[PDB]
Amino acid sequence: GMGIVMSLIVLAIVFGNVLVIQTVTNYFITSLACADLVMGLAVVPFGAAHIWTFGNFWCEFWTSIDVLCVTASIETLCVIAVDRYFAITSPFKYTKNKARVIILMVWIVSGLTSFLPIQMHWYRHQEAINCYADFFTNQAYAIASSIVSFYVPLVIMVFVYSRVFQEAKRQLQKIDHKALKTLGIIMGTFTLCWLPFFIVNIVHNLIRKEVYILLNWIGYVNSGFNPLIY
Amino acid sequence: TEDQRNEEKAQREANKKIEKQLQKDKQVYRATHRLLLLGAGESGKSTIVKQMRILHVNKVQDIKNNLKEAIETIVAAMSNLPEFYEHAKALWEDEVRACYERSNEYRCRVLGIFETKFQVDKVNFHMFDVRDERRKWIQCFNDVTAIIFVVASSSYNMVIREDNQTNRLQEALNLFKSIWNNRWLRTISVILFLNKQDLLAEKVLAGKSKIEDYFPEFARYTTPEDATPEPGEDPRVTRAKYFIRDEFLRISTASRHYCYPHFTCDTENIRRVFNDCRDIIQRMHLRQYELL
Amino acid sequence: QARKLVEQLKMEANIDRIKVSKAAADLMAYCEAHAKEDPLLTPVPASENPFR
Amino acid sequence: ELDQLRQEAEQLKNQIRDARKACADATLSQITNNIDPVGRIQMRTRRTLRGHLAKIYAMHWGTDSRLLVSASQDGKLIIWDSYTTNKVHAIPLRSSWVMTCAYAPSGNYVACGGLDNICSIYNLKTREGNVRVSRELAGHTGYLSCCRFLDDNQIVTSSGDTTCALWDIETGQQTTTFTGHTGDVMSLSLAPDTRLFVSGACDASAKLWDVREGMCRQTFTGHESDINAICFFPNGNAFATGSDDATCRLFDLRADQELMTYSHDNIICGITSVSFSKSGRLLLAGYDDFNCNVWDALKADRAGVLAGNRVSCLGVTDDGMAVATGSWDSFLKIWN
Ligand SMILES: Nc1nc2c(ncn2[C@@H]2O[C@H](COP(=O)(O)OP(=O)(O)OP(=O)(O)O)[C@@H](O)[C@H]2O)c(=O)[nH]1
Ligand SMILES: CN[C@@H]1CCc2c(ccc(O)c2O)[C@H]1O
Ligand SMILES: [Mg+2]
Repeated sequence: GMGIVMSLIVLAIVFGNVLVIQTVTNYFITSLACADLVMGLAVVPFGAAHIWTFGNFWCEFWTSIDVLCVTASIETLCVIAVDRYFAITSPFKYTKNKARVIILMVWIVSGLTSFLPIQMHWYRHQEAINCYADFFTNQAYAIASSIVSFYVPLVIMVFVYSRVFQEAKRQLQKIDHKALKTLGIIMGTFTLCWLPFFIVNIVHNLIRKEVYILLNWIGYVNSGFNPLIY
Repeated sequence: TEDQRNEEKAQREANKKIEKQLQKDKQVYRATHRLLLLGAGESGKSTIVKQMRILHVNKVQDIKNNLKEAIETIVAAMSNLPEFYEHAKALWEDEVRACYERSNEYRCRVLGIFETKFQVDKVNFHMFDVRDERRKWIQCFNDVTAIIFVVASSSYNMVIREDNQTNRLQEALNLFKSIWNNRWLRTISVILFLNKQDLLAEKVLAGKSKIEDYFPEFARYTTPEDATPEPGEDPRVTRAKYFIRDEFLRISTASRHYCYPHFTCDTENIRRVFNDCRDIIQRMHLRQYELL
Repeated sequence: QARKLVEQLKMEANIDRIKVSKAAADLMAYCEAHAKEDPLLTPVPASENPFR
Repeated sequence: ELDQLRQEAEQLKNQIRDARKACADATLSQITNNIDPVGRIQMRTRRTLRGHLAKIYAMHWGTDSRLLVSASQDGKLIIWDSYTTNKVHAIPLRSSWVMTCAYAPSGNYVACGGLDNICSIYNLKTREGNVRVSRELAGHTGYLSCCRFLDDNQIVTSSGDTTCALWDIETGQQTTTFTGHTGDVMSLSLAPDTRLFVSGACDASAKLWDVREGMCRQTFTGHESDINAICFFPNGNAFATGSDDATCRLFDLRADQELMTYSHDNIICGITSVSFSKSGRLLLAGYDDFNCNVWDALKADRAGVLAGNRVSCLGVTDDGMAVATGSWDSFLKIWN
């Protein structure tokens, strides 16, 4: 019964993001920090639902908050990596006004495809209704969310970081270790934190429900390492 | 409140207009790049500007003034060692030739900042131009991205205007060392040119002066192993050719700063070096501040 | 050209060199005279200050 | 012989030195050993300013003590307003390099220097709309270092060619020409009486010229490095000096002797400017280590320290109710 002991540990996630919260690229880190703040504050009470069902709208609130926060953080990381690639790939690049449009477009687009269907009756069969008196899903909405939130940006990140690594080797040879370590710390951390959750979600029988929540708890832990990494 | 309201409103409107104008202007300042030339006396720092600006940028009476000084130098040194023009014409024709051999004594003349701007498909480049050994104006040029150093290479024997001071090339080596270690210019890259290639080939080919004679420290008789000789270059000149560059690089490699050597002369060759200047856009890619 | 400098030097040296005569006191007296005038030495009242 | 003639000069110089030595009676500290200390004091930024794109090099307070003109490194003089923090003009410059500024006592013209040896002037209250260059002066070599106004039609310039000159704007020619320094001249300051002006060369020496006659009078050699700033005491009988090394000294025209050498041991940076106060009790001075320190005229104590890269210029309003400091951070601050 040491859940309370670990609860205060997760409470430290808010402090780092609060302390973290200027340049053209530095504005994006505000969006990632803001998403972490929402995830840290909202998930902590909902995480302690373990001894339950506080209210009918309570299930709606957690469902509408968690999906939005996760997809927002993933999209913001994708945008940051795209900007970092764009900065060094093409010298003599050819704006704060553009950045404000970019940040607003990513966050609003992500929330629209997540918050609206969740409250718009997107679920399943005979077992699901009895839960109303488990975040069950149906109509491949889980498949769409997985392919549009955690699967799609991975290919783009892999491509851009491969391009950056290819350019770095070319720069080194022209002169006539650190790049591999830094790229590994930047990429493999997020990959190892998030791949298990998307893998388990798509597996939907053969998966125990009790262990299922454990993996989704790992993905929420990714918020803590977000401020220290950057 | 009649005076206060109208005046305050007009002042606010003027402030808004001026702030908008300044915000519009501040974008171009970040876009354009700045360079800065340097060098030594008679090095050739400003003559390349004529060939450089001919690429993308867009006196007769003054030129004749330096022409007269040419005649006086040979005649004056003889003792130690259009009526006017018509007589000088015979003097030019009459010019033993041993006076030319005394190169130890003492195309445009050697003359305020002369700023030149040229634009390309890439961002337009803005350059500056410049005795005074104090060099107290060097502060407040930390904003320049690169400093195009130019050093003579055909004068390893002549002397500076102050006669019997030091070797002409040696007077440039120590000057580069002083630039290298400075508090203000601690984050600036440097490009090197080795001008006057043609004269060097003419001088070394016909025997006469030996680098080993004027420079005793000439132990390196074998060129560096990773050598890419010029097409048809004689082996003897290449060892001389690479000797100058290595001497400069030793000071550079003694201690954020990345030095680049080159070879320049043929306006198109400088134009090829112009594309070479475009080709060297490495420094913006090079900073890579996000560790990587 | 040296004689020009020497001639000027003699004229410059041909100037009365007053003693201190409590020169610091004269500097002190003026500073002690304008103690109230200076607003930085003693902060001005908030209403009095035109700025804030 | 010049050396034979130099023997008389050395004896006169020896006569000058001994007589100057004979004038010593007591130290300033002994006379000022019975004064009440000012105590610790600190000031807060009442107003902050922004709008430049590069480093600021110089500024001058208006005679109205409300408007200040500042010059950037991009060649954009802008006339501000202290009360409303609102700009009034933005004059582009023909030369991208600027090093000084000046404001007319009658509040009509603004004079701008530049690395290019052209002391151009401007007219601020002519016709309407755009402002236009009135005259351009080019009768000098080197780079200029300071420009002040004697009156509405006379400007004093000090170039880097060991020459200080007096101009007449209407005719555009040099009325006189002062020489004698053996090195570059870095700064000057006019006197409150508007009759004498002193200039600090780069050879650890200072002079005190005379405008009317056109000849030098005195010479002080108390320092051992480059001199960077000068400012008259309000009484007009003395002037501080800031050097390349941290030592700041206060001299005296009458006694010809350096009185107080403000000893700084912990301080290791360099001086950039000095400026006095209305009562002559405080001597402000900026440093090269990104902050500022405030000294005392007599007690020699750090009354206060202001922080907020390198500072490049200071000033004090004629009213004496405000202090402005520039920097290379493209931001100017106000203190009170
Ligand atoms: N033969 C030959 N002469 C050259 C070459 N490059 C420059 N020169 C000569 O060198 C001169 C150098 O003059 P400037 O360009 O004014 O350079 P500087 O003499 O060092 O003087 P500043 O530019 O005023 O510092 C040119 O005018 C040419 O006469 C070259 O490749 N070959
Ligand atoms: C209750 N946990 C949710 C369930 C579904 C889901 C999650 C995260 C990202 C998505 O795109 C989802 O569809 C999980 O955090
Ligand atoms: Mg020149």
